Amino acid sequence: MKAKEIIEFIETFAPKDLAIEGDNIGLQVGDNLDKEIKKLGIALDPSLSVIKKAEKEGVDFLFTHHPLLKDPIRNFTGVIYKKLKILMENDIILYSAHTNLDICKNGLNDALAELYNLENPKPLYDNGLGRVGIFKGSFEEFLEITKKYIHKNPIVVKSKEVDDNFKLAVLSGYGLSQSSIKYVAEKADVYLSGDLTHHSKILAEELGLVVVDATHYSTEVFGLKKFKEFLSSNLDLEIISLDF
Amino acid sequence: MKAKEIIEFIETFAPKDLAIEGDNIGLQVGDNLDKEIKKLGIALDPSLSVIKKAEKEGVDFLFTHHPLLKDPIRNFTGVIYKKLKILMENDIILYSAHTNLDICKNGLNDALAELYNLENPKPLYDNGLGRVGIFKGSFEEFLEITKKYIHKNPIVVKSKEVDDNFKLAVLSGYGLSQSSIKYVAEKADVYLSGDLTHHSKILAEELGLVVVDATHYSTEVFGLKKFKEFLSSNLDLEIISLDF
Amino acid sequence: MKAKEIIEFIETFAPKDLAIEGDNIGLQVGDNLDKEIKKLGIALDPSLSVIKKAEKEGVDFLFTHHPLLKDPIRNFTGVIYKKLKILMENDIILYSAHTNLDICKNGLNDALAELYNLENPKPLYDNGLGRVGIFKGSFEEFLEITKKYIHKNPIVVKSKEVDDNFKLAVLSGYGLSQSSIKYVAEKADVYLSGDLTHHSKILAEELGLVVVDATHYSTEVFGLKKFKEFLSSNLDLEIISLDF
Amino acid sequence: MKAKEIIEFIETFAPKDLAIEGDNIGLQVGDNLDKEIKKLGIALDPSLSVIKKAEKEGVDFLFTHHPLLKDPIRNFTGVIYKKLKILMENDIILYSAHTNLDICKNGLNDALAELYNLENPKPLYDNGLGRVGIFKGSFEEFLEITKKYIHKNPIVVKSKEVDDNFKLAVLSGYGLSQSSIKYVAEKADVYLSGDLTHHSKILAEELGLVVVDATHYSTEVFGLKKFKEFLSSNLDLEIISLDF
Amino acid sequence: MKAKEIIEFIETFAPKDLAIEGDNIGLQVGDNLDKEIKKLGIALDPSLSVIKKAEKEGVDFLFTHHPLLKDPIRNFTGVIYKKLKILMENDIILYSAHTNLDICKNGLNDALAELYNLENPKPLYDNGLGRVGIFKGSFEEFLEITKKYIHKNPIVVKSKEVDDNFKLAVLSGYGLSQSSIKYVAEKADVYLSGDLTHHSKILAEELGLVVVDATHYSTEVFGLKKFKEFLSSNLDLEIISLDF
Amino acid sequence: MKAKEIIEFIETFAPKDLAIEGDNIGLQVGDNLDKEIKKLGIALDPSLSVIKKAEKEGVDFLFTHHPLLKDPIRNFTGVIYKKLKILMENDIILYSAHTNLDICKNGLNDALAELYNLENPKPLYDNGLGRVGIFKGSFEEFLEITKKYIHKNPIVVKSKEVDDNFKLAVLSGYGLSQSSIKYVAEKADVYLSGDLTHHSKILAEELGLVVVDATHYSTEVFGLKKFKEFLSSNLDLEIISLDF
Repeated sequence: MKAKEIIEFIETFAPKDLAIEGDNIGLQVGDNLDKEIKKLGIALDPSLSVIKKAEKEGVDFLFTHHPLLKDPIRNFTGVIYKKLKILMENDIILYSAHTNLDICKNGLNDALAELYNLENPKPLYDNGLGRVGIFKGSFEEFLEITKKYIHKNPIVVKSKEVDDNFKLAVLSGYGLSQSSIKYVAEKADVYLSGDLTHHSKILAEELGLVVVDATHYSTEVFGLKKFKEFLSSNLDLEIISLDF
Repeated sequence: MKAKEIIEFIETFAPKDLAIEGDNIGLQVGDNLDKEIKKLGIALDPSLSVIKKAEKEGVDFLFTHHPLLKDPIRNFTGVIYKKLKILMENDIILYSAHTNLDICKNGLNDALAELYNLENPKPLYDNGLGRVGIFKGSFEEFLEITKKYIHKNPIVVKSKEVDDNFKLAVLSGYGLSQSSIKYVAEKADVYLSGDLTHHSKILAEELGLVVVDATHYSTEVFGLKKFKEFLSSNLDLEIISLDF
Repeated sequence: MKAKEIIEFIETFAPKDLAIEGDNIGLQVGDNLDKEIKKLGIALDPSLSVIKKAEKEGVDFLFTHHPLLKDPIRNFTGVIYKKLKILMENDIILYSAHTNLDICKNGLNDALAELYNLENPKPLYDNGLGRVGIFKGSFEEFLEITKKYIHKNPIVVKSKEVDDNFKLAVLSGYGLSQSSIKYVAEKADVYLSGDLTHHSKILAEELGLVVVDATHYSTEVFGLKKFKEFLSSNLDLEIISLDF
Repeated sequence: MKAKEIIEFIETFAPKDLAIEGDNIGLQVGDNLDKEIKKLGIALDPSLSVIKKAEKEGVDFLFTHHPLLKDPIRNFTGVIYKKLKILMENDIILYSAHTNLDICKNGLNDALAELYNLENPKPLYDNGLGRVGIFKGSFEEFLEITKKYIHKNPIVVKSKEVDDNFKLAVLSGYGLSQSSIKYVAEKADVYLSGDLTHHSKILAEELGLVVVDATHYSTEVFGLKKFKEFLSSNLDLEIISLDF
Repeated sequence: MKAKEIIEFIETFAPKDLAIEGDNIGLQVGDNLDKEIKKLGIALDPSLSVIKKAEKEGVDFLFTHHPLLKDPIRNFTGVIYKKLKILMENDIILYSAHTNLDICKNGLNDALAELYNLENPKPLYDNGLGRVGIFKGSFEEFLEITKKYIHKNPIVVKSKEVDDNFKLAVLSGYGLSQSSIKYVAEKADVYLSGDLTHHSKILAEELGLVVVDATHYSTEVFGLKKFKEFLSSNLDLEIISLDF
Repeated sequence: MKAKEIIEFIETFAPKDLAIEGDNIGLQVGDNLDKEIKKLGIALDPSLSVIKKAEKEGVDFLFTHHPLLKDPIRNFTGVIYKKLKILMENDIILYSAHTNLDICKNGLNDALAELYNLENPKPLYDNGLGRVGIFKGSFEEFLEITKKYIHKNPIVVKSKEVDDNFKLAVLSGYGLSQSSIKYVAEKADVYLSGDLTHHSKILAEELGLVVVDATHYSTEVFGLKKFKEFLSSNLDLEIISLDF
């Protein structure tokens, strides 16, 4: 399989114009997309560890959820230097599907919507992120589900009592900034995401929004793992995981 | 019946303050507002054709939905020369009611809402455009109405199954732009508008918003026809459609 | 009770970061928060009257809902001079909790929501302001409550008939601007707030949104009285109202 | 002789790209450039008076220094309706050379310099406007050369004692701006231009710049006449002034 | 005499509209422009120290060169609280002439350009600040003038030889920022101003501009001193200085 | 010789804070600055050719005048990928002094001022770039000094005839863009720089400035050669040239 083969498959599943404004998705590093690919590695972050592990395990196509750089640079030293050296020396391709993999059909968010069997889900945000629907069940049933498949000990901000069949909002990753709490407060009863700060915790309690912090890692990995199966089940490649 | 009176009647049906920020509504071309109006001509667009047919039919007050120019200019050459030429040579007044007609009670958007008999309809966008409510029927009957009343073969992106009594958003004109689509996907099961783009279609299929494109023309001309009947009913003068 | 204790007590109830962007909340005028406080006066507005009255009453901590200044200055002349001269000459502390008091749990907006016993209420705006939920009753029952507890002769714009159990939006203060109304029109059947312009009236009529103008004063002062009681029930302090 | 060739010729004398930023130079109103021209009028501005006179005289190419519209418009009524009316019914072409004609070799600004017999003259402003140099002579011969050839009675601000052989900056048209004074005060002893607000006057005195206000009309038409003579001489077809 | 006349006098020498863009000139803290004035004070800076001294000396009109605030504020605490409390308890008026006093004839910049008898002294910057002219002498003479009148031990940055009869630029106050140094370097050989940052020194050595740091206090208080006398020689007023 | 010592040397000569706003100077690609340097290579440009010759001729420190990237990037493919690879497999350090090397004492502009022996030469622009001064000589003398040392067959725009002892302006590199041409024409009789656009030609002609285009290669390489010898004189290690 050529590099371009894989990239085409991915991009058909997670088209690039799904990506929110400014998101650095697609080819991060690479000079030849005709190159044949023996091993594909999959990670959350293109960290220095992941890059080294990739080269050690002989990965020649490195796919990561996060991009190598959010903000552009024009000077190459420190960590970024090291990351680039390895990738280029070993001719490893780094390719990224960030928000487009979150937003796409059956993507990271839909995976959470599907997990909780959300009735009539809709996107949560103006930019396509997150899903929101009714959870046909009790709050504790929802809690169990979170504990069983997402993250075993989630911090809960019980801001209000929660009736059966409540509106569940889910966002894979970092979804618990203040602006996001305030926004989702209009649209839901419970908000399942990751990275609750004290300020945001107070805010949630003030507006009556029930937050469950399953952390950014766990919600991402859950979707990413199913993307691995999808990758595995549809491609001949040896595919391994480096972050999970 | 003077021109200013006709203007006052229309401005009473659709007040100018209803217009979205920026819209160029009102007196487009014209100097003598006391001038007695003999034949009123109504068209969707003040194209070079319409402005010629106005000259041919002795139209001396020309109403359009679309304004003459979106963006100002300070040089007069090309088509716009020709347009202003035919208009000032024959002292034909040109007047437009644009998004104010899209937004007012029983305007172009209400026209659509009324046609599908939307249960508890409400404005779709923050600026007052579009309507959204429950369609008390099958997706099928919605299709039937659309075909029967608006456009005979709409392109349809059946992004997922549509259960009976679905939420239908409607927008007359060019409503199928990427920004629109993601926003409407939060609020509706089915979106009826015109002018689907490739990028727009993909967002829709991915987000699960079923989209129905019946062109900017067909969706606008429906409400515009009702507007003509409305003018003919309340105003004693001949009114021709130059455009439908 | 020291100044800084009262402030802590107020800020624990109405956390500052709740405030909307740009809001001038907190300490308005003061130098020694360690000082001792005998008499706390509470007002809507830090008007010249309120400040004049404050001093003659021996109020040494003056709380207001509105900040002393929305827009900053670098010159001290006329009215603002006269206000500061008093506050300073008498070392009277001036401190506001504005939209943070509008937004917090059991704040000015939650008060109204509870007055009307809204069913499953949620915030109205992206920034925490307003509450919206179902009013389990008839429109008439709803007006009688408005008349009894808020303002005896509210102006009503009956743009549409209102069925029982309608969706009711409430916004304490100045919530009846053209942009506000366009927005709430998407989300409510009836909008209860204060201060209607003629354009806002017409716009509400075109969109189908029934507006009840109960004045900005009446909708704010209802909640402040609740806040005053709460303060009285919690502080061993003399608290008087300068404004109501 | 055709329109384009007249234009081709004028752009020869004054290249369009010489013009300052955002200055509206070139074709103002015109349909067709293969139109054989008969009479060519010129004037400073395309006022209504100039434009009626141009039609009256059967002028079919109207050259103006000042362009028709500075800032652009998308509505056509009032004075601009009238102007655009006359030019289009009588197929009259309107062309402008504004700052390019102020700037080019032997432009209106060189004209003031050439006439004033200046020592080693150079551009006065960053954008190519004005000329500055030494006047071999006295103040008095200078006032005289002005009264006789420019404006028979100028207003003099005698900020400073002026000595023979001085720095004389000249600027054709409006150039007594409060900031044009501040700047020209660095770079000359005497400023010669047009239209002195009492503010500009007081400033120039305060800084020691000697200003001589010969109005905008006088100093602009001086150059224009030469351009007129430069025009009639080098081309066959007849050429009148409509403004001087 | 009365406050509003003192102010009318100061604005007779120094128009407020002479001051550069955005400068906070005029009344700083004042309510009663018809207050009879007994004891005028002049200071460079309205520090808390000066303001205390004004109340202790019984000053009832405080004139400073620098404004009380450059940036507008809407809260009042700490230092500004203190300055205001004293200025308002004692009803002391604070008025300021800033760059208007720097720019006027015989202002703070002309003061320097006369100490050094500069020949043909012109404005330095585009905003009217500063004076530049040929110094009819030797660098040595220049520097001895500087040490006697302005400031005794000025830091000199001299990277090359100043000839005789050179371009001297003077700026009262702070004129030794980087970008100004780059700019005076195209226009003078020597540059007398205040406050040299290290980065600025380096820049001056590199570009060949000879810089004399005379402190900002000294280069200002020189011309302030001509003022205090000019003011004393024209008013029946007790006039004392609180900063010199 | 450690890399940091080499760097600290260059920066002593041409300090970093000398560079114009936004100029990407300093370390460009490099991990280890303690690295020992056996062979320094210098070039005008970090072109792909140059980076290859550096690897070929065993260069372990590459100094360039021009930076590797002016505009930031966050994707690594194509040319930039190739440049980066060679520098990072081979651990070659890329470093640059750009406008700081044009602006520093005895930098690239001074070198030209040196070569033409300009009388009391000063910075041309506000940013520190360029040099202007009296050329105590004849024009044909100037031409010969130019043909001999800079570039053999200059392209010359003789717009006006030149007196001996004229003002000469030099700018190492790209300096013949229309905006520059207008500025310089205020300040100089002849302007010597590189890369003359046809639109810049006419502008100079019409403005009456003499322009001598000796390409940007030659004008920069002249002072680059002097800088190279300077390094040699003061430093061990072999210093080769890669562009000249």
